[PDB]
Amino acid sequence: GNVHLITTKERWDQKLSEASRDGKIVLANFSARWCGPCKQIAPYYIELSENYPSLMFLVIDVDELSDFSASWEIKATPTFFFLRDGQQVDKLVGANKPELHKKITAILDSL
Repeated sequence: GNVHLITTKERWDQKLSEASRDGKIVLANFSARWCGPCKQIAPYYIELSENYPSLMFLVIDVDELSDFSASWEIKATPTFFFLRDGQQVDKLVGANKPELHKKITAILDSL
């Protein structure tokens, strides 16, 4: 059960601490419940999370964390950030399955 749903600024702040603790890169999926391209990739994202234990997979519910989201300047859903210690290593706007998988692949070998 490797995708964590973030609903609170405290739970975000906790999970980022854990990943830092363990030298994991955080994949954050800023997405929405009633969002069609977000539903489209949601099972793929769970499947990815099973296959890549050295990434911490988060989903950020943008309807719930609306202020935190404006702060990350979310302009479309889903939006993905790869974060190391909070610094963006990469970013993907949209449910693009191939592209997401390629970014995970690239961040994994090298960083």
